[PDB]
Amino acid sequence: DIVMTQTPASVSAAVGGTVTINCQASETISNYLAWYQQKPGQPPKLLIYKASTLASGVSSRFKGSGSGTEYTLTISGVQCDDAATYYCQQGYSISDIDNSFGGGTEVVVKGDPVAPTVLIFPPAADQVATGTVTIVCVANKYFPDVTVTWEVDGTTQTTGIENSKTPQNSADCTYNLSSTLTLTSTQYNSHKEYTCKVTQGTTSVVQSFNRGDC
Amino acid sequence: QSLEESGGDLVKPGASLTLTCTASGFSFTNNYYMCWVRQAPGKGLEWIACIYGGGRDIVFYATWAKGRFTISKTSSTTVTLQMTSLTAADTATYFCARENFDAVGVGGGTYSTDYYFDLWGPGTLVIVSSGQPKAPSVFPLAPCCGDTPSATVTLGCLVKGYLPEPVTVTWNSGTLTNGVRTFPSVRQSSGLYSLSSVVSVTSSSQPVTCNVAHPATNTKVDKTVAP
Repeated sequence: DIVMTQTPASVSAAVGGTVTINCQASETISNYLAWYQQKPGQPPKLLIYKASTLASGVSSRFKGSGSGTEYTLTISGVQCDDAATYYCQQGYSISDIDNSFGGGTEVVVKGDPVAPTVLIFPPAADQVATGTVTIVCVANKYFPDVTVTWEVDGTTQTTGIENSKTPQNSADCTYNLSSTLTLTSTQYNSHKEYTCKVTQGTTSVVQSFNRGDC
Repeated sequence: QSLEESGGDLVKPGASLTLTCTASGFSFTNNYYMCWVRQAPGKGLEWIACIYGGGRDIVFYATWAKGRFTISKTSSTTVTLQMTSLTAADTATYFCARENFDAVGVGGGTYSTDYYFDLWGPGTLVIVSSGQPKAPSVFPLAPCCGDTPSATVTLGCLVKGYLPEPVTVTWNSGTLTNGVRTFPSVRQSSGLYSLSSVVSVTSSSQPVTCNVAHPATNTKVDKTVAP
């Protein structure tokens, strides 16, 4: 009803840099706007209320501003430790609304580039009798983002793939990624070469194994 | 002052379920609304409902909740959220939150505005699915046995096919933490979750054991992994 729109959905900034996040309301909320920070596995924490008032305890690096229907959160001296999702929340009305929160904005902090260390893990011997086989590839400790490709006997895999990336390391901004390929046991035994390819810009690390040898 | 939600559970589509939020260090008064807020895996915060802490019965609901969820105060330190006709789309972590407000105007004529949340519980997990509970299978992760060994090595455990979340993974009963990387869980097409955890170990410094707990099925698996 009063709908809150945050843009962009994601934003990036170098360490020491400053990033700004916007919150638009579909009608004035007379400056009743709060900002929260949320890291994975935790409840949101209050940063700012009434658009520009710092919550007791929070760093003055966080600045809220704006009025009417346009609001902003600014973060200065961006640290890897600020990587998180930020939400605005209109506090004007809770009568006849869908959601008081905006959709959120991810903040990505660009630290120093690090190339991934890439490992592949063939299935343990007991997996295949379960009727399902699960192959794991990990890209450890890297920035910026990587892309993963799987190949089976030289054919790009296009299904059965699940990727999972950890939050940015609070000290050095890096990610860890796992990529899992799942096949039926019939599919698994009908092929030989299993390949995980991790690409970072113009560099790729390729790890393989052959069903027979494991 | 802290809050603690409870009552999350795995239930089938169509089921009802009641959550409870209990307050410590304060009790409900006309100085606060108590509220519920949810968050589906990988999604945003969604306000659900607020109930006035004072004597008057005043409740507000998100337009998608009124008719299907009910919030009540069951004591000076407990509010519940009764949910009916649940679907997979109601799968989420459910937070209880305390809400501050400004009284504005004069009356009976005064109204609440300037709402913001100043206190949150850790949340309780609700899972709505056709599938029944399932304890995880744990498989070792190690380099191909065909490959030439090496002093320094990373090993792991694959924790596959459990429901509901969560599982927790430690290594060597928690005495190994450096070099440990545990990935967020993924929901597979099957509707079952899986995750992995790997640890980079210097040499034959230790046998490493991953400790996997699945509280929902009262399960703990220790798996000793070697190459």
